[PDB]
Amino acid sequence: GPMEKYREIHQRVRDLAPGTVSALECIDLLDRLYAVRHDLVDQMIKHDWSDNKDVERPIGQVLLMAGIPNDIIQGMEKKIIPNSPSGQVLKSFFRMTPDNYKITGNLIEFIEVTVTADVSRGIREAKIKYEGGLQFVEHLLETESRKGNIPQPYKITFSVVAVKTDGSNISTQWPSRRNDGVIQHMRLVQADINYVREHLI
Ligand SMILES: [Mn+3]
Ligand SMILES: [Mn+3]
Repeated sequence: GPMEKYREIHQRVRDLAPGTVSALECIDLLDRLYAVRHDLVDQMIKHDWSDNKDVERPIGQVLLMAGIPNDIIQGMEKKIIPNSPSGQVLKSFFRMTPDNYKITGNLIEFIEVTVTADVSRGIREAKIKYEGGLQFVEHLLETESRKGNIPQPYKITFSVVAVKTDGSNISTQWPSRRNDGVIQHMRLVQADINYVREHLI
C-alpha cells in the first residue's frame, strides 16, 4: 500500500551523508515519511468504516451527498464562522478536506486522522480547524429546520482519531483486526524518522 510509497523512500535515506553536507532537505524526505505515517492509519480507517474508500472528499460535496439542497447550501456559502480566528467564510470551509466521512441517513460524521507525539495538541490543532464550523452548519440546519425547509434536522459529528507515534493507544482509539498490522508498519517508518532527526542535533 502506502508502504509502496515508503518503499521508494527508505532507499533515499539509508544512503546518506553525515548531516553536514547530507540532504539539505531531509525535510522533503521527512515530510514524505509523515504523509506515509499518516496514510497508514488513514487507510485502516478507510477500510473498516469510511464512505470514501478513495480519497478525502470536500465538505460541500459531503453535504449535497447527504441530501441538503444546493440552493440552501449556497445559502450559507457567503456567511462567516462564529469565533473564527480567521473569520472563515463557509464558502471556503466547504472546500476543506477532512480525511474520512460517513453518511447514515440524516446523520453525517467525519473523522480526522492525525498522528504526532503530542496527542492533545493534534486533537486541539484539528478541532480548532473543523469543529468550529461543523457545529455551525449543523446549527444552521436546525435553524433551517425550525422553519421547516428540510424534512429532518441533521446531526453532524467530527471526531479526531489520533494515535501515539508508538501506537500504544490504538487499542483505545481504533480497535480493529487491522490494528496489529498497523502498529508494526508504523514502528518501521518511525525508526527512519527518528534516524533522520538524530542526524541533525
Ligand atoms: Mn487530510
Ligand atoms: Mn489529517
